[PDB]
Amino acid sequence: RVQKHRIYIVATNDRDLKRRIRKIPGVPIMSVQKGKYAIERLPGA
Amino acid sequence: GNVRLWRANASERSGVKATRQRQALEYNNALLDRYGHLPEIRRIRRHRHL
Amino acid sequence: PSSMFFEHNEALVPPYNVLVDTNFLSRTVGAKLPLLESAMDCLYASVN
Amino acid sequence: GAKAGKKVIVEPHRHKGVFVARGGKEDLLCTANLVPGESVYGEKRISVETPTKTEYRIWNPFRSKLAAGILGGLETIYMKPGSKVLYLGAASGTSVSHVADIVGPTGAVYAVEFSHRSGRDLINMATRRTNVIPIVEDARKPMAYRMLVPMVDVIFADVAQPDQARIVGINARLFLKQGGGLLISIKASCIDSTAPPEQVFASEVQKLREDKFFPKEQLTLEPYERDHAMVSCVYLQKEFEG
Amino acid sequence: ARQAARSHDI
Amino acid sequence: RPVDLPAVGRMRGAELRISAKEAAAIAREVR
Amino acid sequence: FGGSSHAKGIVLEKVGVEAKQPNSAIRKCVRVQLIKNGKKVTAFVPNDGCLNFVDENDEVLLAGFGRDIPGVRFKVVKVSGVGLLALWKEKKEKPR
Amino acid sequence: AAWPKAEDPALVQELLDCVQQASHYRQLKKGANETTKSVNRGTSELVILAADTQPLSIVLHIPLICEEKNVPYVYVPSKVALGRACGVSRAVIAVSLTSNEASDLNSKIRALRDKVERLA
Amino acid sequence: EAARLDSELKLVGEYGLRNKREVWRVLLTLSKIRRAARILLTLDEKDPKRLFEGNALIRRLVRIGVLDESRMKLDYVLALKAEDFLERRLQTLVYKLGLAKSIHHARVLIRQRHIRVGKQIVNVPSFMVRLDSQKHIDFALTSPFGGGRPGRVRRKKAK
RNA sequence: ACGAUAGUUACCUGGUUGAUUCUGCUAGUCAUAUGCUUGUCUCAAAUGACAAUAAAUACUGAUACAGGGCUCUUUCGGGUCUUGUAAUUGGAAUGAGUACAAUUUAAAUCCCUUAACGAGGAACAAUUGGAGGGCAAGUCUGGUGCCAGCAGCCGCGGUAAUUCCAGCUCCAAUAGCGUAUAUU
Repeated sequence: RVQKHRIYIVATNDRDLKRRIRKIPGVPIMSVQKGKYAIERLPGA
Repeated sequence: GNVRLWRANASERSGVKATRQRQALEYNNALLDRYGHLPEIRRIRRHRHL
Repeated sequence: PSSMFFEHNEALVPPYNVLVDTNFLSRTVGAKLPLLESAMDCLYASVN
Repeated sequence: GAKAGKKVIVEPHRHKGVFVARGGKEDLLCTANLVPGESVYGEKRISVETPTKTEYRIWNPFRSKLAAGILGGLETIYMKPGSKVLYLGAASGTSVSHVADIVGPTGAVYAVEFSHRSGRDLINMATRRTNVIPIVEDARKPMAYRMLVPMVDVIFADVAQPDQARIVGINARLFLKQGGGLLISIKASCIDSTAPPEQVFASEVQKLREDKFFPKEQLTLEPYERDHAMVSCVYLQKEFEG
Repeated sequence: ARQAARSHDI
Repeated sequence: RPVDLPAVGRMRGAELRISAKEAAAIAREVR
Repeated sequence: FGGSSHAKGIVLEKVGVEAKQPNSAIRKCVRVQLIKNGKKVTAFVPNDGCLNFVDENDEVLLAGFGRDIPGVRFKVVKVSGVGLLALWKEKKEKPR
Repeated sequence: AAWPKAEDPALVQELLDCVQQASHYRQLKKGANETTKSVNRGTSELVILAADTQPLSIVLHIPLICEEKNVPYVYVPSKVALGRACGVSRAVIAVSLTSNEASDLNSKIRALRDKVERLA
Repeated sequence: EAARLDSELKLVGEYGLRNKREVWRVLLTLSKIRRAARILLTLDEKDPKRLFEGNALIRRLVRIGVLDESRMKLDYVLALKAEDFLERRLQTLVYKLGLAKSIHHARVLIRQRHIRVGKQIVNVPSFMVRLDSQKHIDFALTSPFGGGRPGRVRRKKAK
């Protein structure tokens, strides 16, 4: 779904999923970091 | 929190049927109602995974 | 894909559409975090 | 430019009906003209004397989004010669003329114009080309020509209306064979001016799947128009025809 | 600690 | 890890132990 | 070493003064004696040209060296209080 | 015949306001022929046509190509007011304001075209 | 990260700023204002603190003019963007108005003192121009394109 | 009423293994030292790169000529169309600086007014890191001949001689940045 549209921000916590989505460009990655949330690849923040 | 929709007649799909199709299925039904008690066919009609 | 400028997405604007993963959801409600409040927190942006 | 009278050749294109005229410095898109030797809108046309009667017509992609999508290279537009083709948005019938030339003297086009004067142009082109029948009424109310449109196979749609998804939903529900093929044109500025157009596209797609389609191809017809997306889908099934 | 490291630098 | 356990302390069966420091840590967060 | 980030030391002997390959690290190595602990160690200079400037019994500042001879942990940074890299770019002269 | 007529309540004034904005931002073509050529080239963001014009067939033939291109066209009841709102010293019956990729006038066009889209 | 770098590079290209230092300045200010917007959403409706702070802030933001006057909602104040902020930047208004042929052209004009806002000359091209002040952007009377003396090179070839 | 008069109306199938396919392969410290670089304006911890504020090192054409220019999943393969040049010319704008004066002030300086000068690169002289490519009548080392490796200001001559990749390429930051250690 992310490949088809390329409009979302994915929130996961598996590093293998993270590798998978990091393979494709232009998608931001959300993961909680046990204190709060943590965004990876969005530039506007 | 689901309302699941199940069929009765565990295999007998809905749809209008062509003549031989329903003759076949009624044929198999009454065929069971004769031979349901043989051990072989009985076990593979009572075998259901739980 | 359209609006894709060299590994940068120019179309991602608030209201941000985010996707929820299972393990994400699990560990977040383990961490007792209000999902939408914490999302609007980290983003500072309106989310669906 | 591609000035008149140049010698070019024509070869088949991979969709049936459409041909490609290539020559010199110019390659361009064309279709067999049914009514030979008579322009539609001052379009350019190509003669050929075969060992007389046969003449083709070029399309402008800048004029018709159908053309632009084909140049972008959609997979398949479902409208083979012989296929009954519903149109939506008979904007004076230019692209409708082109699609009529595709579906040929054995096919059929049923067209919808809502404005009257555009309809005058439309029925004029219908009076010329016999395989297109016009329908001038409101496309939002397919009850208005449910007596007039039989079961068609491909719905083209290019209206600029904000309720576009529910429009095509009802017209599809009344006029499409199981295994329906449709193309639809998306002007993101018309649907939702504020939003990023790719997400606009996505929302359109999800409304269509909500109205029981299955999308199978989608592209921005970019170098011919800004912020429009051609979407190709199927009604009610997965593979195309049946 | 920073004072200790600074002093070692001195 | 089980998701149902609250994080203020540890749980043995239906019993939740909360040390005096954690309730005083809540006494810090309220102020 | 110690707790400091740098160390001052004394050039014993540019061991590897009989070298065949120019940019080999046993060319670029030099034994120094860090002063405060009086200890002999060896360090690398980043470049053979700078090795030409460095001579014996000059006070040497050196630090950590982190990224054919892995294990030398230090790298010389300043000699006689002057920046080796500035000598190497020919910015300053070396006080003797 | 001019059934997409604009109404009184400040709608018309918003039109003239954005018209003057476009005349300043130089994103405006003016007069029937230039409006025609802009919509022929499809560049027009929106098109506004007078209604008090001596016989109206000009601003009736323009909505033909507006219905072809499917561009929002709208009827305004004072061509002299169009001339004043453009800053002409001459009364204009046909105006066409085009779109650019970078402006907030563009957002004004989006709002105005949504309003006329609800209108017609 | 390539998204960060491509993003900032795209921004300086479409608005020829000087550096990522200027970019991150605009970004840190966006972060403050969207953070205040978020805490105002953390308050609830008909809370008078939220009402007063919200109307005051949206008034500030449409008064500088970066918000469109059509929408007045804190959701859109939170949906604001740096493209609008650098559109608000002075030099970009000059290039949009057309006093210069390019964005770098306009920045050079603001450096060597040809354009004025209303009364006064401004040397800095990153001046916050308000909606009320966007009109009175014109050449200096001392500028040769405004009048006065013909200019240095004009003088030297006229000599 | 037709319906199991002893529910045995039970149980009679709990599920190895293997193959294939699709994924997977560090950054902050008001933290100390130190290095490198510093044209303008305000500002100031102890004059000032300790910070902080704003931003120069240039803008726009024309003409000529060349045909490649880029990209990338899948690479002796694909995908996309105007791009360049140490090319030839034309235009303008000038702020640092130079500075008559006037003014400020206990006297000065600074600020604000101010006549006049003040761009063609070989200059009015941007920096700091990182990665890479090209090389000899040169050197060094290894060996079942020409290969390979590291390397290379050193070459036959020649210092008023040379005019060389003629200023090689690319990434980052940019008037600030690097490195060490502690780290977090």
